[PDB]
Amino acid sequence: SKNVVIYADGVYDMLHLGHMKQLEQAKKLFENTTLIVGVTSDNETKLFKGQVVQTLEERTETLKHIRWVDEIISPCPWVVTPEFLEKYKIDYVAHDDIPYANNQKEDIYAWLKRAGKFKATQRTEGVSTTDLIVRILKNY
Amino acid sequence: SKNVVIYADGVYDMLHLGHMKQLEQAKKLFENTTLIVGVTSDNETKLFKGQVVQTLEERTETLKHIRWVDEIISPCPWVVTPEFLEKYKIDYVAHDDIPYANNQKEDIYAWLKRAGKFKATQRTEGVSTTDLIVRILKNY
Ligand SMILES: C[N+](C)(C)CCOP(=O)([O-])OP(=O)(O)OC[C@H]1O[C@@H](n2ccc(N)nc2=O)[C@H](O)[C@@H]1O
Ligand SMILES: C[N+](C)(C)CCOP(=O)([O-])OP(=O)(O)OC[C@H]1O[C@@H](n2ccc(N)nc2=O)[C@H](O)[C@@H]1O
Repeated sequence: SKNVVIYADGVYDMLHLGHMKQLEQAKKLFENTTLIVGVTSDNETKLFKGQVVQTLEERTETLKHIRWVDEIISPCPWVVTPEFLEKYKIDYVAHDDIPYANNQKEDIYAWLKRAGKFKATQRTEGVSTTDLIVRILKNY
Repeated sequence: SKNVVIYADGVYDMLHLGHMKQLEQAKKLFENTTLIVGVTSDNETKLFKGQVVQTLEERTETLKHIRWVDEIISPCPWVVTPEFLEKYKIDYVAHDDIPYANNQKEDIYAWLKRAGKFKATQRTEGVSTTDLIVRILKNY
């Protein structure tokens, strides 16, 4: 079976079980794959989404320890472009199907879905690190 | 080159970059290895070391997402025994060389070092999750 290149981009801040299960999902979209993972720059993340906890260096080094990750682009661009897919020869982009707004686009993954190049992944809730301190705030 | 079986046991609570680098170290002790990772039971950990944050189920599922881990024993025994090595055909046990007391033994890894069956790993400090909330406690 031919090898399919999947691109999962994210902030991947303070990596937790939900991200791990997503990367596993992406990696496992086709029998034979290369999972490329893009990590967002500290500047852009703080500019578009909000406060990041770990630096690009820290978020990128952890991804290096995860079984499903084949290559990392660090830092990665914010909006996937068609020129970006040809450059890294990506066949599919993987992320959750919840639309992801920009400021000029409502979805940012829209064109990938219309082109067939979007493989939706699912989220794991309640397993975040912030959620675990909330759990620790049950011994006091 | 023959395959060497390495056994790294730990609590592995709230897995962080130090544990990842240790497991990478153990896995990479010999060109060809099987890394077995033992995870300590919730009861025993709370009984010998102290309060654990995540449950055995939670600590074990994360280890499943780490590139260097080949097999998991969950739960694992507290003190490595000679019968335990023959059972899982472990050639070497990996952990930091800091002696690890019991209540009746001063080191617990002592006999493995005297027998040559101990491969020391190094720690990574300052990268723990508790350390990262301390870092977050710099925006208020
Ligand atoms: C536009 N980008 C790509 C530059 C940034 C978008 O990336 P993000 O904002 O989705 O960042 P993120 O790190 O929260 O998500 C990374 C990946 O983990 C998945 N994720 C996140 C949290 C969670 N509980 N479960 C998951 O499966 C998200 O669906 C996403 O596919
Ligand atoms: C006697 N046991 C084996 C049952 C429990 C001993 O295991 P532990 O108490 O060392 O638990 P732990 O989870 O803190 O350590 C797991 C592994 O990660 C390594 N570790 C831990 C913290 C850190 N900053 N750097 C590391 O390299 C430790 O040396 C150990 O080799």
